[PDB]
Amino acid sequence: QSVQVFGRKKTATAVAHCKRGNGLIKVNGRPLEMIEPRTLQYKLLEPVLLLGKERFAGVDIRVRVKGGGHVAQIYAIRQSISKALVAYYQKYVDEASKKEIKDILIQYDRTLLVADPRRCESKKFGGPGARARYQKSY
Amino acid sequence: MLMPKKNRIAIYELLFKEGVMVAKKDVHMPKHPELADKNVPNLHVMKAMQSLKSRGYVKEQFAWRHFYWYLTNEGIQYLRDYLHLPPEIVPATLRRS
Amino acid sequence: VQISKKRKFVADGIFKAELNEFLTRELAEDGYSGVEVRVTPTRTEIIILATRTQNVLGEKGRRIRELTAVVQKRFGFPEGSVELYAEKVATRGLCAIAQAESLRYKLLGGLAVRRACYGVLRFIMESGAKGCEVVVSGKLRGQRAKSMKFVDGLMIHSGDPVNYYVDTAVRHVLLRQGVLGIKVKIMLPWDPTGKIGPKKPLPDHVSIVEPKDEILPTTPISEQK
Amino acid sequence: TDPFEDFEFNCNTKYSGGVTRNLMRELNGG
RNA sequence: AGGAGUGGAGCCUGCGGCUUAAUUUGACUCAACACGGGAAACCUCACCCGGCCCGGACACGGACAGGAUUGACAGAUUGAUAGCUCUUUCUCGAUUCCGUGGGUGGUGGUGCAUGGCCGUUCUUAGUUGGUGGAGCGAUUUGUCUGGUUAAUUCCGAUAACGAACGAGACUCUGGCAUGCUAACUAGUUACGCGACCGGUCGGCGUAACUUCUUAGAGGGACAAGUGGCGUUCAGCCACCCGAGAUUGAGCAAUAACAGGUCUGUGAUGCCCUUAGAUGUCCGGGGCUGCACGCGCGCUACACUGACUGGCUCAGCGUGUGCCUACCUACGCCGGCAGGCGCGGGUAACCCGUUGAACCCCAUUCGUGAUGGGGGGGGAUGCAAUUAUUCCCAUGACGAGGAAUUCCCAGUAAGUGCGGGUCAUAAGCUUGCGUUGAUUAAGUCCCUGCCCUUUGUACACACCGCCCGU
Repeated sequence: QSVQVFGRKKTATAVAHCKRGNGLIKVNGRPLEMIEPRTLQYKLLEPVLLLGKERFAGVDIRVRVKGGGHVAQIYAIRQSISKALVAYYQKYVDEASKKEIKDILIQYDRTLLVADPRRCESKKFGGPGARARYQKSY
Repeated sequence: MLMPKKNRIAIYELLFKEGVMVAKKDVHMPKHPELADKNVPNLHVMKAMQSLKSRGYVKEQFAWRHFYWYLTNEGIQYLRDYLHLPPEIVPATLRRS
Repeated sequence: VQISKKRKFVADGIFKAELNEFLTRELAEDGYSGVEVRVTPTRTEIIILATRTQNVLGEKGRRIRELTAVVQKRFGFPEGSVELYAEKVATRGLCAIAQAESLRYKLLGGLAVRRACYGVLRFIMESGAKGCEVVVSGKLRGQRAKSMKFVDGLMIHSGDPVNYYVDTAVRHVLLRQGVLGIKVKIMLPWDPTGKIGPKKPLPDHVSIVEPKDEILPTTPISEQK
Repeated sequence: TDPFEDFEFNCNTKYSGGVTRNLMRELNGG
């Protein structure tokens, strides 16, 4: 029925619903460049100066975010935006500059199209964490 | 064995009117679970139970904090003789085969 | 009125544990083989089965009524809410307790434990079981408590199927100085599944099929149906 | 009592001779 | 190579002699110390009192049936509260009394006992028949010089061939709805209003025919692709790809340790076990008493940060129980509870979009032991006590006694959320998040286990054997 390929970083999932629009982007009822820690501001800035504003002027994108951690929400918002742009701009108009933009994406960061597979590791008994065991008494 | 005999005959009468009966062993209880609102000392009834099982009339069994009786032809006959029950009573557990 | 699931599952576990311990405490003399419990709407029941069918059913119904009254009066069961159903034996995929009881009550009347081990081993591998182990712990010859374990056949211990190839029973036999405690384990037969052994073929062994012979074509031979 | 495994778990003990004699008596009884 | 790197400083129930009767053991150096899944006056003491019942049935002795635990009131009185010793008095209605042997109260006698399951050698890769070959035989080969592999994992050589358990495959688990099984109760763009006039409210409306986090099927990856190395076989490395080119655990040999558990259990090695007391009935002093004295338990230990809050993020821990009774919306007095109806629910309904943790600091502390951990009371239970469990005070340590401690990618640590006692968490522990890393693609050195060859007068097997005065 629908792809809606979303974006996941660690446990934090952000999905960007993209449709015909003016090119402006919203993240969780909010525009982009007002993040509270404002240390990963450029991390969210990345896609816009990576691909160019001339491609971000005809699509309305809404981003929903959920998942713990300050940074974990990031690295998925931008991934979701990028992959939603790929999906929408591929299914309708053209494939050559599609190859162009996906290649630019790949050479900058492969994570923008494909998600991070690796996640947390379960803890086993006999220690504080997963691999670490307790101190042996001697 | 130091329970006044009225409770003894009452317990025997309810035993034969019902058949077997259950036993919970504990001294910290205020009132018996099934025999509530009577204030019956548990220690005396416990001594009565271990005496009748030591007297050799119901097969003594210690089963993990919760005790039951062992009914048989000999046990029923001895209870009939000991409580002098009329020669017309039959337990309700043997109804309709 | 509504109740959760985990708590009543644990309560049913309590009831199962008590009933089974009481069963293994008493009924070990009369040759019972397989005992279970079942549920009907607002109704609980206990079922038993053995080679000695009517013997386990009892004489004068004394066992039935006595134990049913015991469970009824102990487990808060309203009167009449327990009954006994009936069944029958499918095959010999669960044949340990018959020979175990035979050896036990031969030894109780006077019999060497290892002669019984020989007999139980030979009957079990005549029945078709894959392998059997009998560990008698205690003193058999001398005051050193050696855990005399007798094995025969194959015993796997590693893998997902290994969850469902073990049967176990426990008993004891009496010497005056000490007790010989006999645990009996049996490996379950995959081949006589009886719908209990996995229908699926053994994982590692790629169950191959014999090819079919046919004439290699040389001249076209056509048939009309 | 079975001579066959009596010999199999007594041949090192005090009763080696008796169980050996019994086992040979079972094997050839004449 | 490297992070805590412990113990260094006050910092668990257990803990060594432990003065008194006692602050003892039932485990004793990878097999004693989060040990019997203990928030210690108890069931959160076994060593302690005395009132609390004196378990005796089974041949029979005593007046050859009334020898009273069960009955409290200013003098008796090892608590006046026991009819337990004052000349004194008593609450059932046949059953207290003493005895070869039985009964047991099993926290106190042993474990150099198994009711059976555990732990372990050991998760290192080992173990074993059959038939055949060698040997008089015990035995040996198969099970190996070699390469390879996490692996006795394969290939290869090959008097061995063919098999079995173990390894592996197998199960679950993050990657897997890029398509299919389809509930507003958790979420799902469309639907004039609210907002300034065309763009944010999770409070509302196509009953949208489920992409999300809710999951049954199905799929995907295999050293098949390429290049290279290899005795060019098993295989190994890199690269292109792909969500993933090794994710974690689960199951885990044959045989044994003279291991733990009878303290999970009335079967079981037992002199006081003739019901003379460890609890029945009391809980006082303490394992909270002090000296190297064995115990991860030690948050924090300061300008990386302590203050105050402007602040912005899934635990996927779970939280209303047949003889169950312990999980504040709507308004307020308050430093907590305390509540007056009142914690929305037997649960994805009610806690909820469970705003808990490094953060743009929202006054201060620009180099120092300092702002940096830091004795009375108002009130869960029968009793705050050496503050077990809230209010004001009289603020060692320098990266730290010589220190048989873990760890190689979501991992060490920090921090946070909870579950074990639940009368309200746990200083530990068990699960889960968040922040999140520097060296490695190696080797036997110093540590352990294993294999081959070799020697042996050892076989109880070097903690052996043995010679001499």
